[PDB]
Amino acid sequence: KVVNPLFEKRPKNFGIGQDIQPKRDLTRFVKWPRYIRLQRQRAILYKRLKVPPAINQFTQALDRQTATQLLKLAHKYRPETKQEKKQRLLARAEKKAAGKGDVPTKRPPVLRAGVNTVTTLVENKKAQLVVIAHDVDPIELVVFLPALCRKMGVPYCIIKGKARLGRLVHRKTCTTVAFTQVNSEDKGALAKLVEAIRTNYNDRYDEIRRHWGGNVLGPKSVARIAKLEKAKA
Amino acid sequence: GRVIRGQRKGAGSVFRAHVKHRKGAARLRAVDFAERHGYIKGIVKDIIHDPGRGAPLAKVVFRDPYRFKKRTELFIAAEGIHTGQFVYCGKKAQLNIGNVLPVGTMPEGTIVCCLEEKPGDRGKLARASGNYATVISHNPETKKTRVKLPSGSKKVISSANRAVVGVVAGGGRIDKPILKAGRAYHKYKAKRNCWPRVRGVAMNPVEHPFGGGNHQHIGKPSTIRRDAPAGRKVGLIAARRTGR
Amino acid sequence: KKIRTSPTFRRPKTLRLRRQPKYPRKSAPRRNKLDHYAIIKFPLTTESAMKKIEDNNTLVFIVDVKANKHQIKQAVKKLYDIDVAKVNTLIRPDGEKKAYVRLAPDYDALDVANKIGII
Amino acid sequence: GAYKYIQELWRKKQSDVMRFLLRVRCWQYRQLSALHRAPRPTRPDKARRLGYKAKQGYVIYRIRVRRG
RNA sequence: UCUGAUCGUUUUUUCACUGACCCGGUGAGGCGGGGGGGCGAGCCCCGAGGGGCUCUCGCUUCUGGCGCCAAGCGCCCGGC
RNA sequence: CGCGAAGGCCCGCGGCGGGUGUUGACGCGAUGUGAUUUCUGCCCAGUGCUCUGAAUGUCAAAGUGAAGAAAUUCAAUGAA
Repeated sequence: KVVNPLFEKRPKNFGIGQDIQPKRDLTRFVKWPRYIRLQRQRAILYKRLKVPPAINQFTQALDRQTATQLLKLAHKYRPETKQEKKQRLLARAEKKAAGKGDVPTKRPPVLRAGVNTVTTLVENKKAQLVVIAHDVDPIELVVFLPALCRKMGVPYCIIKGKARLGRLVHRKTCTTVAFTQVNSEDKGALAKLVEAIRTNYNDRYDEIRRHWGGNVLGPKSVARIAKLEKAKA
Repeated sequence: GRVIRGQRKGAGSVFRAHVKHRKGAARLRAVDFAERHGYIKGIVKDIIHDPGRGAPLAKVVFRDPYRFKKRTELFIAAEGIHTGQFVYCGKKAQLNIGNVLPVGTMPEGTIVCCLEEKPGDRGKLARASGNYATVISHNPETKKTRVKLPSGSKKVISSANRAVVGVVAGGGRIDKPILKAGRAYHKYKAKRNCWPRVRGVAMNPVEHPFGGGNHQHIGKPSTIRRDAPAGRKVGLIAARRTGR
Repeated sequence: KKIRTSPTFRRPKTLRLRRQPKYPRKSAPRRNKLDHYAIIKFPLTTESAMKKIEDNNTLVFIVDVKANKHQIKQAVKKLYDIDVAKVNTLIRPDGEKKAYVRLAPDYDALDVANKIGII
Repeated sequence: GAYKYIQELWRKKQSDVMRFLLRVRCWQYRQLSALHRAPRPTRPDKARRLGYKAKQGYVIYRIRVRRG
């Protein structure tokens, strides 16, 4: 850069009594709407209080790379929707008179959504996979379902998000899903999952029961603990 | 009977405070970053008289360091403070009269006034017309300090709470006999409006169980428990002793 | 920016819509109950209003209680096809708003008086 | 179905889901009133056993009274 | 006769943590860690080249003045 | 004579309620005597007020043991 005639640098001094402080982020200090300080500290309590094993077993979740494999399989076996159930219903009814075809046929395998439908097909030993949303709103809705799956001999896996389990189906959210039957081509793909799912969830179920969470004190509170214990060290 | 005078002094009525003409509160300033680690410099614009108080305040003018305007306070004025003076405020502001700095960074034996109780309440202790709290001996572990309040009771005050140096201006007030009934009247009219007391021994036996009789005599032992119900509790409360 | 520079959180203003009702709340606009023929009740004629009408070049009227001075001008102007310079309106003890209508210099307060019937 | 399991669980009270949860209840009755709308029951079975169904037109308010 | 202190219960006393709860400040404006940087200070070695450690600073106290709405630099893209 | 504010005196049917308090011991609150001058004697037995308390005489809900088949009976322990 060639020399400019009279262009000045003119810096600024920042500090106590010097020029006025700039406008920078106060993300930690802003008085938040007090409806979130409810929902925010609730994230902290579940880190502090001794969360019991029946609940804490909902943090340990199926990995990502395994999750996409399952979500691939569920993409093949989603239930029918409006606007094509409808058209098939248009195809169903209008063919009854002709005599060549008619309304109903055999039902190819599909998923099953509600916990009140899953369980009723679990204690009959009819469910192959059981997928549990890791964060159901009252967590009492599925706080009993793992220990039921082990006692009946069922592979069960926990996925992240009840909203995308609501995309394997076509509703806002779906607590649970369960495979009861599959077709012969994919039957290879299923056994690839349950051979690794049940090695981490069903097989070491006894490891999960003896587990307790919480007591992870705050970083301000724990850095002090380390510093003072360092002092005795 | 009826409620005695001093039993409706809590009803929140005629016995309120007379605070129409009072200039303002008396608080030092909120603790912020510039005061915690450095020191901020302010002018003493004008010293004024705050009615109902023998300790005249002082309009100190500071500068907000994170916006652009002029902020004003009402410090209790120490003694020696005069207008056009640069009052400092913080942790690294040296010792001199009328210049707040937190107890803990001031040497043992330094006289303070308008001392805070707990860090951040902007001045509560030893701020009458000419009183002063003395610092005694720090304890750089557990971060405490011991002050000798004006009464004489030694307090274990938390450190890091601030106190403007020097005695409070207006001292030596109660050395002039008021000398007049009226001159005491004008004094108590400017404050909570409760001046002319009438002894219990004079009122008929409804108010003040003391009263009544045919000789204007108390009749009852003066000293009273503090479990006594609200309405008998008159006279020398909870007397640990009496007599000269 | 406007992400975080101030230490307060305020309500984020949103979009607003105006009423688009699927029917009118009421059937049809309610016609006036206060028109030309109701805000000028009748001319007044006494020994005061006759001096007022022959000398000051003004008229006198009696007018409904709720009527501006801006409204009385229009009524007399439209009623008798006349002009008005200024209007003064006291309200009598009985409760009728007496109105003094100063007449424009281009007109003759007697010749208008004969038309409206008062002598 | 799950409701029998839910029913047999809340019989065994003395949990923490009830202690994790009072704080949710005890605070936000000041951020809003001591009478606000819940979006959906925090007890699914009990609401249903009492007459509540899940269709349109049903509301569920949480209300906080003081003991003594 | 004391034969570990292990996983287990409780009567426990003393101290410590904070998450329940309470108080105070505020326009909730720089809190707890980790290094960049040093007018300097020191602790220590060390080929005088430097290397390891501890202190400090948002670095201002004769003046009733002024102080925001970025200069500078770095990287893109558009018109003509 | 009380009181250093999780305080004194007090209002209140009730709340993170209210007055003194836009206050802080040269202050608020409760009394008695009655300008100044000159003095304010003896009694802590009585009636009050307050101060402390382990070896504690009396001492009520819980709580712990003993007998009974149980309701219960008994005992130790025992705050102000």
